[PDB]
Amino acid sequence: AEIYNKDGNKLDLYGKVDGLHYFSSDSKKDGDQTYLRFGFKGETQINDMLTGYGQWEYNVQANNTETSSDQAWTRLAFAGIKVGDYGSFDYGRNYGVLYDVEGWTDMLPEFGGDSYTYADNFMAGRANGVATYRNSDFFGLVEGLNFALQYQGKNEGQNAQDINVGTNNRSSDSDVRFDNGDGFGLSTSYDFGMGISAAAAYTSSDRTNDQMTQTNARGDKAEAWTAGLKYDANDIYLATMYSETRNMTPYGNDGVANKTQNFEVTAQYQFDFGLRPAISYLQSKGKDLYNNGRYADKDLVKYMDVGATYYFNRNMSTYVDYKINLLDGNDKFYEDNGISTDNIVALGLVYQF
Amino acid sequence: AEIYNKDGNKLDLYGKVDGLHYFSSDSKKDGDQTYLRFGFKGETQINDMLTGYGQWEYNVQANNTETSSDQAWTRLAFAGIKVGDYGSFDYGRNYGVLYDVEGWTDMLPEFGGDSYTYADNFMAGRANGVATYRNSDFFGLVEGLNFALQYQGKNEGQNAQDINVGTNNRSSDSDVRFDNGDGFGLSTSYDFGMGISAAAAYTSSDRTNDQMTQTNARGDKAEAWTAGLKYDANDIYLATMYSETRNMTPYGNDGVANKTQNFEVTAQYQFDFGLRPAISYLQSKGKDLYNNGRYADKDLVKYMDVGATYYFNRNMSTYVDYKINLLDGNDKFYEDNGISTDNIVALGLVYQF
Amino acid sequence: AEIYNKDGNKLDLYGKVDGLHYFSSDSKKDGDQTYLRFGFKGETQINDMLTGYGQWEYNVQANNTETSSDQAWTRLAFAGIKVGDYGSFDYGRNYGVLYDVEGWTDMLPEFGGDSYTYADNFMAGRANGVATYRNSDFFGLVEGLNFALQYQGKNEGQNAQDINVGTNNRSSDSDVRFDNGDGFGLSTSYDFGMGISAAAAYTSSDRTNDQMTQTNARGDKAEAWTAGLKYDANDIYLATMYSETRNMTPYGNDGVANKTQNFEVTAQYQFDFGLRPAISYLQSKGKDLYNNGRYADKDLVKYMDVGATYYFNRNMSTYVDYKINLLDGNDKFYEDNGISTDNIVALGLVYQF
Repeated sequence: AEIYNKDGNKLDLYGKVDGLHYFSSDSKKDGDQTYLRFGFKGETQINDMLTGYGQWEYNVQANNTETSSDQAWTRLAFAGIKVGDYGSFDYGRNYGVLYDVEGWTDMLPEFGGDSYTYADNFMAGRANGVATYRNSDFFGLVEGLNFALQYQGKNEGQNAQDINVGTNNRSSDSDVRFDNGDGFGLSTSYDFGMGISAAAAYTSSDRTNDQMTQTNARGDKAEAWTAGLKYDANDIYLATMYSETRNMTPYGNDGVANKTQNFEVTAQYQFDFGLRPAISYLQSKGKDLYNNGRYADKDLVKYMDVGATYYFNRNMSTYVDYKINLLDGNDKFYEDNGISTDNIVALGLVYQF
Repeated sequence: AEIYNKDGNKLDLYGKVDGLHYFSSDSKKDGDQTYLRFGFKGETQINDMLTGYGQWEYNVQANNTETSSDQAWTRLAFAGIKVGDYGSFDYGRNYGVLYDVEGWTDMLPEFGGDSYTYADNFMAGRANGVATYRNSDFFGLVEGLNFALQYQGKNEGQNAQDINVGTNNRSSDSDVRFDNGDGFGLSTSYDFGMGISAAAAYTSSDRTNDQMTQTNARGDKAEAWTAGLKYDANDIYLATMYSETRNMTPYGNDGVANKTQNFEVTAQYQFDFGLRPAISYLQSKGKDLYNNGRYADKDLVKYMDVGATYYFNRNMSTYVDYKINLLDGNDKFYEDNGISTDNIVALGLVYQF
Repeated sequence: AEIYNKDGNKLDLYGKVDGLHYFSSDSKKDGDQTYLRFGFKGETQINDMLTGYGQWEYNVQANNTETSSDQAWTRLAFAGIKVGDYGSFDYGRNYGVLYDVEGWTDMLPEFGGDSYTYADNFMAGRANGVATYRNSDFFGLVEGLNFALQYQGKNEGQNAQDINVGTNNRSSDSDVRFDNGDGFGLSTSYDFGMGISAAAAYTSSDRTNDQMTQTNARGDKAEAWTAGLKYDANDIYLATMYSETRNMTPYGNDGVANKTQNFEVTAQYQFDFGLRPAISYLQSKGKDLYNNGRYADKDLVKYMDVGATYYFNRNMSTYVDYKINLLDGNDKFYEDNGISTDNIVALGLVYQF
């Protein structure tokens, strides 16, 4: 929504209101889930080949009481500059380069995008303090090939004992799993012109001393790689992705997997009158999980999804999503770690601007 | 304040800033009370008989320090469809239908509207997970008759060690009084054309397992009913309302009343040059309150209010409100529950958009 | 950024997104420091000599995880009237008159403004519940002489013991150091026309009963005064200020200074091509610090800064700020009171609107 355009500067507001209800036997997911997003995007024309921009995206939950706490948080906040064809650079809270692939399959009515991607988890998704350089023609060598170089500085929690550990942006009571040391990321994507497109991403970062000592994943670095393909043409949206992670992905209340194998696939069709059904599959196979002095292999995430979204227009929509969780509810591992096994049904009515 | 109207979407930002001070010997309310509201109203034209809309209202306190917590919370957040004459349906955090009457007498400069209305109190006021269907002229057959059908799903907090209690949207350390089970609400109003209007509304809801056991109110449902009349014409506003509530409305630090009888009346005139006096009286008589193993009938809220508002224009106003509290300060009952005994004088200067 | 101007009502949205990083050996400062500001400025024309205005400024941190608490708070929120040329009166959360001087030297790239200025510290900076009368001609006596009269109501924390102590707007565990009683403020400024301007301010405030009893600053009133001069012409910006405070300025984890001597200077040049280096010095000499049952004189704040801001245009800028800290590193006073001694280097890229 363009609301300002004077003196070579543009400011657009954007957000949504999601009237959302969950039907699920898991009493931690069942119930009202109404939330909203508010934010702005502005961009200023410095000169004919230079532009500056900043972006804010805020999440505000509306399903708890006005006395409830911590119902609002920021998803994105970054500033950046784009030098025409030479590329762009941004810094702040932005998406991890790994998400350059995961976005292709993070396109379900309500659920999805969570086989291995978590917020504040190295560069798996949205991260604090990422410097991201991107370019749309790979240094002019290949038109249509996107490239990304990304670097994320340390976000380490302090210790009440010695005051020389950590960074400002992690409280002492931080969950150690969502901390990280410094790290870089690489990603690139291509559209072949036939509606078939490919992308891949690679990141590698150090893990904080406290992660090496207090988590049940052993090792000094967190690494990830992903590739994906999508077919987006003739009213069809097909997107699949495979990924692997080492000493990075969390699971349960207090677990890190030394290794994961992850797969997602989403198959969708777009009817001309507004209905968009979608069939999807998501899996995360944990590996070498250190439980009680011994290793074991368990599915951390595994569910099939069927659902549809109906678009009245670009500004209003409603949808249903059915998450059929295939994790074994009779495997005590899940309850023990607090990983839910139950199903969810989502009902959503969404205004956008 | 309409800021967007392009390609079939309309978006208005709205809110106010209230520079507000309270003068009172009750030390938990005396002092600065400055707050502001920010939010939006969005409406999109799907086609000639269909409209989508979304609404956000934010409450942001600005009367405490930049270090304080929980100074901001969401008042309203819903998405909806209006199908011409067939009516409207929306879901999310919206007003309860009991407020179809209470809004008539909650028309004071600053105070008011608090005989039986509490936020997050089933559908007494604003509630989570309420679906509200409204029809504004009975399908175009009868002018001036609005009716509303409303449904509110269960809002209950967990149990510390039982995984069978609660909702996603209520934590265990929530006050159980502002919890609720499923329930429906009905409301209707009619304006006979002479500036007098009559309305009544009725709600009945289940009470949660925790509500029946941890509070001082017994019963398996929480229900309330109310009727009111308003005369709104020729710079005169008289509105009174009567209500009854059973096993729902809270009082004091940790109390819910088995029965309340509540009445409010407001007499206001609007002068041509901008002065709007307000004569109002508000009372809620509690019944069968369980204090220490014995029943009691005591006044929960009882005061007379006088005040005036001066409107500079549609965007600026200032006011003084005098709440003269009629509850007996020497009755040890009140301080025991933390129920106010003191008078309040409010002076506020309000910028609006 | 003007987004509304209809029927004598204007609404401007304003704020910035700062991609900010600090490099510092202090683990309470090192890391990502990315934040954003959001707010509006509204003005309506009541009539030919009357204007209403409201303003909100919000700070939102985006440097901690979506799980973090208290990443957002209000810096400013006030409503007011301007009687044309006769001056202005506004109330709410606004700046203390002392900052009418401090703002001149609080103009460094990143750092600065912290010799003695802290938020919610009587009228040193932003405060709750300030009523401010302003005049652009000193009651008609002297054209060009700005005058300010300001009154701040009691901001006193409640007591769990006596429930008639304190104000509504100070929470259970509130720090009494940032509390305050009643107090008045006076301020004035003049532009001599050759680029030299002078300003001075004086405030005196009562302190709360608990402030006299629970803090290491002895006395029953908190007082401060400041004067400063600036040269702002010929691409040179020179500003200095000297200030003194009594029983008001805080320091460290649990400290109040019985007296402070404060000096700031910032020297800046603005090149025509957009670079603006700035060299500055800031000191606050603490005096009569009752730290361990004994009085002491310590530098509370003392550092030099060198840095530059580069302005792409009115909407985008990037900068570097190098703060060289002069405090005595081998002094147990600092660690014992928790005042950091280390340097910080900041790198920032800023979008503004």
